[PDB]
Amino acid sequence: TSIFLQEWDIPFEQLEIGELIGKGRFGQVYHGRWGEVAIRLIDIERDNEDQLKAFKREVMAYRQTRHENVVLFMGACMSPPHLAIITSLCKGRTLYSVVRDAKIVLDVNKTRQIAQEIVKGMGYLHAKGILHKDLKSKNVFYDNGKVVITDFGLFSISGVLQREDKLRIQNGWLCHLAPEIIRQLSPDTEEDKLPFSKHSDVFALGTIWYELHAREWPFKTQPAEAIIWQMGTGMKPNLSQIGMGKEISDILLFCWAFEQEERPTFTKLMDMLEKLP
Amino acid sequence: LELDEQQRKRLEAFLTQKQKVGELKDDDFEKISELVVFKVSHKPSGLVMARKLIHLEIKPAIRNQIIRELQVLHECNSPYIVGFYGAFYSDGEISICMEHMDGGSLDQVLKKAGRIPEQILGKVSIAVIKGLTYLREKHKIMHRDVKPSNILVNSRGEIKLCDFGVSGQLIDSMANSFVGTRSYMSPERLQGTHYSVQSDIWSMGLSLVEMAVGRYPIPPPDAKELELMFPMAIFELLDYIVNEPPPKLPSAVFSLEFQDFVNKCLIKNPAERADLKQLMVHAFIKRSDAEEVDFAGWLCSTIGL
Ligand SMILES: Nc1ncnc2c1ncn2[C@@H]1O[C@H](COP(=O)(O)OP(=O)(O)O)[C@@H](O)[C@H]1O
Ligand SMILES: Nc1ncnc2c1ncn2[C@@H]1O[C@H](COP(=O)(O)OP(=O)(O)O)[C@@H](O)[C@H]1O
Ligand SMILES: [Mg+2]
Repeated sequence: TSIFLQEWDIPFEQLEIGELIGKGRFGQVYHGRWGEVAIRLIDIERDNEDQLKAFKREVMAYRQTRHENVVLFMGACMSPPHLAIITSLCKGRTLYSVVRDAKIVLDVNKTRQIAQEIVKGMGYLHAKGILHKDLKSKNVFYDNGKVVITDFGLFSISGVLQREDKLRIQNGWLCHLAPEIIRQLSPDTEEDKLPFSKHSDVFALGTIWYELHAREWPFKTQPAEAIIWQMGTGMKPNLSQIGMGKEISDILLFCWAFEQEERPTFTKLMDMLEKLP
Repeated sequence: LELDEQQRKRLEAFLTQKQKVGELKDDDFEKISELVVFKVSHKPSGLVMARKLIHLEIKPAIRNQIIRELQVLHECNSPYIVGFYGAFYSDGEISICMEHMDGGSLDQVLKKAGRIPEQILGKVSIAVIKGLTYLREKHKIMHRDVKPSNILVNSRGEIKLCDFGVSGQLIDSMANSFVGTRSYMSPERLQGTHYSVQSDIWSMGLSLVEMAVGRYPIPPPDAKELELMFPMAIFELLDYIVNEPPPKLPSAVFSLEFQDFVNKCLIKNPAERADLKQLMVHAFIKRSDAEEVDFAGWLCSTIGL
């Protein structure tokens, strides 16, 4: 019913909490000292206490993860109503900020390479049987060639949706959701029971691949309802209008495929990305 | 097309109350009640206004651009559009201060009343058409968000449109949108194609049937639910709107002019859908315009003022 910090393989003596790093829908994310570290404080009341036990076992699952392209999960302590998830701190800025920086060139080769790193990390997580469930550019960090995935798995326990008969959509969320998921959304749909899958994670990567070249999300113009219907019936943009080649547009065509089984696994996707010019 | 004496008066009477303040800031206001939008008391000047606060965290340079876009509201003024007093920024919230409408929105009045009768809905149709015509002809702007919650009423008996999309940056600067179970978006807009005021006309038509029958009409009720009156995912509704035939009014209890009016508004092909000028000439509104209805009296007696 509780998670202590000496359960963990990282020897932990003291933990200093510093300044807030940023605003976020799921908990607060502070700077910390252990080396310096990143601490995410979340609060759960205690209701659905069988969900926290399920959460506990998924966290202990995280304990067995270690991979150069995956943020280092270092520990978690749960003293309800208060929870804390402690991961390594990522130097640099988020990929979202990088691609939206005019003063940073993103040649085709660089984008191939960034994508390949994300694919390696996600292939690792899949192999361990772990779905990210919220792959996006704000959850990937890039510091001069070092690419790390962040906040995998959190979305399940998150509760970021919570008005009366009206579901909260954040700006970038919809365009990362595969059609299977979009067709499910409803004002009382909940993250715990949404049909996430390995294929949905591949779809989200596909969105990131569009974002890498357009330097903006797909369906930027359009409102949420338009996006729900267009993505549900399978309508998807291409990159020709900025002059990108067939090779790197087939990537989207494969990753965004309407039928889940047509989407590659991450290992096959790694192959496909190796073969660009 | 638009002219009147008593209508000219209150605009200017507003434009006298206009100058009764020059600048606005948070401490000028005392919270009167909750309608997020608040009824507020202004102290520099005795006017009671509605102050809406939009929570936004963005850098000053964008905020100053936002204010220049919202300043256009000082330029648009019409007897069918809620008057605007000013917009300021303070402590993470943009304030939009406008005329307080003592009847609230048409959704909440509909909530109180059982159904709204045809004759009021005729006057509502004219006011919406002429308000939308004004923005097209004078400002080259579409509303983009016509629905019952954005049509306001008062005890003097005026009905005016609000919450339209004047600021492209404010729309984009908002982090998160709220999509629920009722949608008033036109088919063409849902498919991401080119759209015009025709989409506003669809929204008006669908809003009118909802208020006339007392229920959001997609999906249509079954036979036995229409008798009693007299679990669906968001994508199912939207695809229903795009592919199934539009809602229609029951053919017993409403005039042919009213049924034809909504039908012309809800034609799915926007090229065939009625335009503002054709609506102005439809039998239903010309008939409605020449009618003696105490709208204030209807409102006050059903709501309780
Ligand atoms: N390991 C980390 N290193 C540095 N900053 C982080 C780390 N993890 C999260 N953050 C920051 O904390 C804030 C909260 O992020 P998150 O919870 O992922 O919300 P979002 O995905 O909406 O940004 C973000 O500004 C993010 O940049
Ligand atoms: N000028 C106004 N006078 C009276 N009530 C208002 C006014 N503006 C907004 N409201 C109230 O605000 C609520 C509508 O919320 P709003 O912020 O306008 O978004 P939406 O119209 O999409 O719901 C309604 O209950 C309505 O009564
Ligand atoms: Mg995150």
